[PDB]
Parts: sequence; C-alpha cells; structure tokens
Amino acid sequence: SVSKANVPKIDVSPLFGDDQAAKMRVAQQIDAASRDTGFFYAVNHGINVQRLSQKTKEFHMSITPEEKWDLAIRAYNKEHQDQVRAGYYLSIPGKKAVESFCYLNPNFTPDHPRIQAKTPTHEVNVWPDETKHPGFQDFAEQYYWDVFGLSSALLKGYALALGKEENFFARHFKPDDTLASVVLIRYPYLDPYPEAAIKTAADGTKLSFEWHEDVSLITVLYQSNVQNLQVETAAGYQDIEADDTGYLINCGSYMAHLTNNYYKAPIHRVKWVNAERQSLPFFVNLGYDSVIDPFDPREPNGKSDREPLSYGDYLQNGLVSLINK
Ligand SMILES: CC(C)[C@@H](NC(=O)[C@H](CCS)NC(=O)CCC[C@H](N)C(=O)O)C(=O)O
Ligand SMILES: [Fe+3]
Repeated sequence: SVSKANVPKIDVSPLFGDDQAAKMRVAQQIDAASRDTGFFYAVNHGINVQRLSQKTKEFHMSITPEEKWDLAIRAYNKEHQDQVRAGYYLSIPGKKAVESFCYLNPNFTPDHPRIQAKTPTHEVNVWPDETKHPGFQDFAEQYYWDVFGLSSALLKGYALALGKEENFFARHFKPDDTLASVVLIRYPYLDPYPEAAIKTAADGTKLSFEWHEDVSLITVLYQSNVQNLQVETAAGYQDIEADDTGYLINCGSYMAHLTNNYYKAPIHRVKWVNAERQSLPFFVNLGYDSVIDPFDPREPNGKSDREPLSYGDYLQNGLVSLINK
C-alpha cells in the first residue's frame, strides 16, 4: 500500500512580524518543502478555522435546491451567462457527488473598472438571500480578507525563499484587483454511493478528482480531518496526512513557470472517501495584468528561457484547460 508523504508543519507566524532573521528561517523551510514533495502545513496562521468550518457547514446544510438553481453558474443554468466562475456548482445525484460555491474578490462590484469593461475572469459575486442565510455573506467576505492576509504573509516567505525581497510576489497581490477565489466544497456521505460518481486511477485507486496541477500562484487550503489527498513523487503517489488545524499549502503552475520549475506545481489527486466533509481552497491569483519576469534560482545569472506571461492570460487559459482535462 501507500507511503505517507513528507508534509512538514511550518510555523509561519514570523512572516507577520518584523524579525527578519526569523523570517529567513521560515523561508528556508518553505524552500525545502517546495523542493521536496511540494506541500507543507502552515501552522500558527492566526485564522479561526473552526468557526470557518461551522459557518460553511451551516450554509451547505441549509441551502435548498431552489436556491442552488438561482445561484448556479452557466454550466448549470443557461440564464446566467455572466456566471462563469462565481456561484453554485450543483451535484448531479447518481452521477456527480460533489457540489460547491465559489466567490471572488468582494471588491468586484458593479462599478469596478474591470467589471465595467467585462474583462474575462472578473465577475460580481452572487449570494443567497440574507434572511435565509443570516450573516453568511458578511462572514464569507471577511473570510476572504482573513485568508488574503495569510496568503500575503506566505508570499513574503516564498519571495525570501527564492532570494528576492519580501514584496516580490505580494506587490502584485492587491485587494483592489486580485483574481483570487474561495471555493466552499461539500463532499457528501452517500449510501449507496453511485459508482458513476467515482473515478478510477490507472493504479486502481478510487478517486473523486483526477490528477492535476493547480491553476494558481499558490493554493491555501483548509480541509476536514479526513485523509484524502495524494501527491505524486518519484516514489509514486503518497498520502498527505490530514490536519484540520493547519492550512495545506502548495504551488500552482504559475509559480512553476516563474521559477523555471525550481518550485514545481505538484501533481495531486483526491481519493474517493465516503464521508461528509469540507474542502475550502483559496486559490492565490494575482491581477489581470500582473507579469513577473521568469527567472531560475539554480542558474548563476538567474536567467530563464521562458517568456513572460500575464496572470490574466495564464488564468483564462488554465481554468478552461482544467475543465477540459
Ligand atoms: C485539488 C482539486 C481536485 C480541487 N481543487 C482544485 O485544485 C480544482 C482544480 C479543478 S476543479 N478546483 C478548481 O480549479 C475549480 C475552482 C476554480 C474556481 N472555480 C476559480 O475559477 O477560481 C477540486 O476542485 O476538487
Ligand atoms: Fe488541486
């Protein structure tokens, strides 16, 4: 059977402060994890994840079929042609077990210049009725900002890890324009669990989601304490232990591009588990026009033979391709 992946726990609390040497020692740990399996748990992160999980559970267990149609993305509801990313992603009982709710930057309001321009990947969030879900929109928008703050701190650590000044990524990660998304994913318990909703890997492993690299700079994930993720390493697929106190962090393919695969986007997949659980990723995206020149921390002159790629181009192309795969 399957070995346990090396997923260290890194105390990231110095990244919120002003002790520079202590931040360097965190950066080394991020470097090491990023060069090894590509995953680590951020601990001492400051976020109230238990309240996050409670508020999200109160949403998932009270939303009704009627509300799901009314919030649905265009893949499920042809009336909602402006909803490509943000909204409800329905289950299909008997066929597709997972369901989810995605929201974007709360600053993408009707008056935002990118919303006025109808720029791809920018949308105005949709929310359920306040009287049916009291406090949920306020909680969810505040969560966005709480995990944005953690993510900014982690990006300082990645920058220092790569030999850069600490604002190297974070200067492109701004409240007014970030393309970052939160997804509130419900994986259900079902008896019987329909086989059509279970995928099978080439090695026989039963899956809910097939192998992929993330479409992100980094991914900052809170999950229930139910083991399910696997990472491909040179030793094969290895189990990522659960830890519902920490945030599980990994690089996405934009980081791999920027660093010339020095920090790889690890390939991972989601095992099928018949359990009622949550998976709450924050996909750390930059702004639409953000471009960082690619570099290589293994080469003496730092030069890379990769071409600069705007984050908007990356993200549009990536979200489609992941849907296709
Ligand atoms: C680990 C993976 C299997 C898990 N989260 C992801 O990495 C996957 C990748 C393809 S679904 N999720 C997604 O990328 C979908 C949400 C993106 C969101 N709609 C956005 O546009 O910002 C998932 O969707 O199950
Ligand atoms: Fe993923």
